[PDB]
Amino acid sequence: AIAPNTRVLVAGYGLPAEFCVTTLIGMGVEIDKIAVATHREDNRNCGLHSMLRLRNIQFTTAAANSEEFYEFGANFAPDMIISMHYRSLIPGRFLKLAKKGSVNLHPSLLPAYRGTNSVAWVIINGESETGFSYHRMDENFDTGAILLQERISVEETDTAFSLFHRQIARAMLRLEEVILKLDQGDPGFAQLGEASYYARELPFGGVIDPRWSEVQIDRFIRAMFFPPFPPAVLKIDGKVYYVPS
Amino acid sequence: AIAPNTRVLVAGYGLPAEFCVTTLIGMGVEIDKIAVATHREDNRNCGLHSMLRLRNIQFTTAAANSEEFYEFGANFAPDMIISMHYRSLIPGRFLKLAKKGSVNLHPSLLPAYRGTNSVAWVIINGESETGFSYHRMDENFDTGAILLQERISVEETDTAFSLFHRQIARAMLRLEEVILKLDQGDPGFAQLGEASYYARELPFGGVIDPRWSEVQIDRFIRAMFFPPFPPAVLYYVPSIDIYR
Ligand SMILES: Nc1nc2c(ncn2[C@@H]2O[C@H](CO)[C@@H](O)[C@H]2O)c(=O)[nH]1
Ligand SMILES: C[C@@H]1CNc2nc(N)[nH]c(=O)c2N1
Ligand SMILES: C[C@@H]1CNc2nc(N)[nH]c(=O)c2N1
Ligand SMILES: [Cl-]
Repeated sequence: AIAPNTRVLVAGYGLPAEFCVTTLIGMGVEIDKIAVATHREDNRNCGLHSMLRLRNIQFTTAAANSEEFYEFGANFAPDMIISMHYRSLIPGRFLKLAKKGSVNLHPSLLPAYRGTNSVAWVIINGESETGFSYHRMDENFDTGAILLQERISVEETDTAFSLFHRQIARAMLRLEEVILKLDQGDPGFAQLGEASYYARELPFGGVIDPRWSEVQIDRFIRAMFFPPFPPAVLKIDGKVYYVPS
Repeated sequence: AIAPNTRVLVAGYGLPAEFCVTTLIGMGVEIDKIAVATHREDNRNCGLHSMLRLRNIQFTTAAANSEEFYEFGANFAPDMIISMHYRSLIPGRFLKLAKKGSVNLHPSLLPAYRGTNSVAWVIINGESETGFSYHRMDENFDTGAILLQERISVEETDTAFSLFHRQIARAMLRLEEVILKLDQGDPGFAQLGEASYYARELPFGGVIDPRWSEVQIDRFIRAMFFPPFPPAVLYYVPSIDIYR
């Protein structure tokens, strides 16, 4: 069991954050010992936002770099911070508020696929294996010590869509164990191997390079499939076509 | 892996439904092979509705006993139906649409704690263990064949609140397995054991009887604890700590 009176601050967004809050409640963390930092109510965040209002869990939507956010953290005085698809870089001083530190879920086997769009890139690059990494947060993205990783096979029929959702689902299986590792002061291990990096931008601006091989085009089309967003674009005779995927 | 082109209708509500759709998408079920029947958008169902809108997943909020609900299922032609906290009785003729049948998640070890508010009665009644049952649905609530059960210990500090949430979390962790049972035509097993049934309201209109033992009082307090609902009353008593 988690230490009694453990104070947990969840920074997050959407279903993973809703699930994390559910998990914490299920672990017996009291409502007054849960706080959430999230973003302004969205499509993807209606679930979380309504849950927080309904249960009277304190929350902020202040920007991560704002004073209000820092005060929210400070007044709460978390023991631990759990980032569950929180979009923004969390300032180091906010992290320092939690003397048991923090954990964040990243959908790659770090230090591979640092950056964003990790699911799309894994597919673009023809990986047959990827995974997720619950890792302590340091002041930069994607760099902190690994608390838990798990491998996820990439199938030749996976899309960014299917892999993204499997990533979430599979990662949720491990969440309770991760919270316990935090609870118990598991230092985790410094990330190992060579880091790869991918830019915030949509891969190749969503545009198929005609010089790619068919295998690379197939991968890219899959990597680009993510309803409701536009699919991969093919330009022909100066004109845009969305692929059927 | 789930059979290609399997068509899945999720009848559900709130996070368990959202998690189910997420699980399906991860399993490679395409959006046009998912349909959702749910209830209106509300404070416990907006996450699901937002997902359905964002991903353009076809859905209905028609009442379970309505022609519109039936026509939604018939049009979609599910292979399987997954009920994830769907409140209402799904009519037999709707279940009949899915050749691979259905499963529903019920937060007890069926046939114990049929009915509603199972988590609160589990605590009131002093159970030391409970669990969840993924069971095929027949025409009645809570009576169909068991596909999967998992036991959950009920701790001395558990409240209706914590147990309700742990039920969901733990049950979600078995969902993928259950969907694959459905896919594979696992017949499950006929329910066996001591049936019980509890409905709706906890007794005593939330009122602590000082004749009860401290063990009874503590259980009642914990069973009544479920933000944002009022707690047990003696004046409002949200913990035994406060009670003493
Ligand atoms: N995880 C991760 N996210 C990033 C990185 N760079 C940018 N982002 C995300 O995309 C936004 C940049 O506009 C940030 O707020 C992050 O949400 C990175 O290196 N790692
Ligand atoms: C994805 C998350 C969100 N924000 C983070 N903030 C810091 N500081 N460090 C991080 O690693 C992360 N990753
Ligand atoms: C809880 C769920 C919701 N609806 C059901 N409908 C039928 N027919 N059979 C059922 O068992 C159930 N249980
Ligand atoms: Cl039970």
